[PDB]
Amino acid sequence: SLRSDLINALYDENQKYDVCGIISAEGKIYPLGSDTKVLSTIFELFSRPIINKIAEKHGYIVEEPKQQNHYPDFTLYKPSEPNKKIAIDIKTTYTNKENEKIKFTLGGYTSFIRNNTKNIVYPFDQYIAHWIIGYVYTRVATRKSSLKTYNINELNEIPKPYKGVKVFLQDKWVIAGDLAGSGNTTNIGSIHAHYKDFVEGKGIFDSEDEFLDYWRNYERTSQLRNDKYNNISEYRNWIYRGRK
Amino acid sequence: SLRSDLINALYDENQKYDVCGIISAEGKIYPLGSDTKVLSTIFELFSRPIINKIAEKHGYIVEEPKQQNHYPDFTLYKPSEPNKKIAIDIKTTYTNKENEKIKFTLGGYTSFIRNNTKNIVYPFDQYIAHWIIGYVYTRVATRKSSLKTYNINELNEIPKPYKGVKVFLQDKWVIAGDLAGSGNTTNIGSIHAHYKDFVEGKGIFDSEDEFLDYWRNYERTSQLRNDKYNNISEYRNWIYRGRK
DNA sequence: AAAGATATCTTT
DNA sequence: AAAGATATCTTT
Ligand SMILES: [Lu+3]
Ligand SMILES: [Lu+3]
Ligand code: NA
Ligand code: NA
Repeated sequence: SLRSDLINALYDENQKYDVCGIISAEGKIYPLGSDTKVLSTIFELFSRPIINKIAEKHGYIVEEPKQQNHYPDFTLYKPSEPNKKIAIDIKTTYTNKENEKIKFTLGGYTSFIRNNTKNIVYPFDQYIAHWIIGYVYTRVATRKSSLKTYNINELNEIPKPYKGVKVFLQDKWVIAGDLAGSGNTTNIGSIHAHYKDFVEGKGIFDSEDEFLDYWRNYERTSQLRNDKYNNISEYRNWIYRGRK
Repeated sequence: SLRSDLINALYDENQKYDVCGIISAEGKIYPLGSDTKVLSTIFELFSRPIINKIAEKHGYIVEEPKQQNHYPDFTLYKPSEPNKKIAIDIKTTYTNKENEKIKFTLGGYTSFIRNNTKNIVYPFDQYIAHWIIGYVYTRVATRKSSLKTYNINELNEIPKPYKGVKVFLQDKWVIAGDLAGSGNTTNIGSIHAHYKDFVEGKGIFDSEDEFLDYWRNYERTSQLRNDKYNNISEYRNWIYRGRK
């Protein structure tokens, strides 16, 4: 399938290639820093050609946002059924030591999740799937030889601010949790779990409908949630009481 | 000086070199996307070696943050004068067309400027200067050819999602304005002005003392500010009224 | 101008 | 777990 070919290609690329710098048109190479913003950007850029290649091998049109701050990173559709769009969005987190539990921020719960055309490239109801490409890496403190510049013949001497990168491809709803992933920026939180649990899809929601209803009716603060619901057990009880 | 040599080095490097991709150790190149996060990341990485080079020339130790989400990008100090630290922080914004007005988010006003040890590498009172390296670029729409990978012999063929990059170095207080640069994340706003106004230092504060006091007593929402002050004129009146 | 969007982290 | 930090943008 498109999905299985895509993760196979991302999984293979990550095994075979290690990003180590930014390069200029005249051949000068600048190393990577350890800032979380650095690595998320690097993995996103690493993923773009792979996503496109696989999409094209399956006959899908590939579109990135035209406007800044619109979800998703990639919209795929076949021109013969333009209202069965696939959203693919790339997310990154870290571990301090290899294979500890991780969590992702899975997008806002007050933008396109509640408003069909808000912060989204196409209307939300044109998408039939929402895929997360998730990267996890183990952090590595920078070295001072990371403050030098390099030429193409020194590529293997450049220190990398990361190790143990792993990648997965999963549906957003499947890995969604019941606790917000941020406060002032009102993000959906993923399960808090090991990498394997994301691969295997060991989530909490019964259905994508239940995921959407949970996060459409999640209140923004602890005080507000306390009289409605704060977790999935309380939500399922709120539902049995008749959404009171 | 450290300052004059740094700005000269930053101007010369940006004239000379155009970043066009990320490179793997195996030699494969992945192009740049247009996302705002991408360019900011690339300009920061481009700047690191230049900052370290000039700082070392002038006998300054260079330290980047050890923890994520600490200001500033670079802390410089002479080993003999560890209580005269210089903060150098890199900021980026865009224009749609060449030489439009720009504005910057100049950091939080509720973290280190109100709590000496909050979200900062060293205590705020150990810094005697806060320099912004500001980057400005004009956006260029991405090409479909930004979705393939390239080799080291194709560097000039890679499309770039920017043009017209300009850089300045200025004191934070000098370019600061009186209107927040963000809402929920409570950032100081720069002046809203043309590039040369940043180079020349055409700000609104009389002194760094006035800059600090203004942003240390700025309330977080319009409603709360309407009984206090919303702009520099209203702040000067608040001072006259007796800081009440 | 004001506020809440973009992604992810740390603090409490 | 809650909420406000990290940088910058768009919508109001
Ligand atoms: Lu993205
Ligand atoms: Lu920075
Ligand atoms: Na790799
Ligand atoms: Na350049």
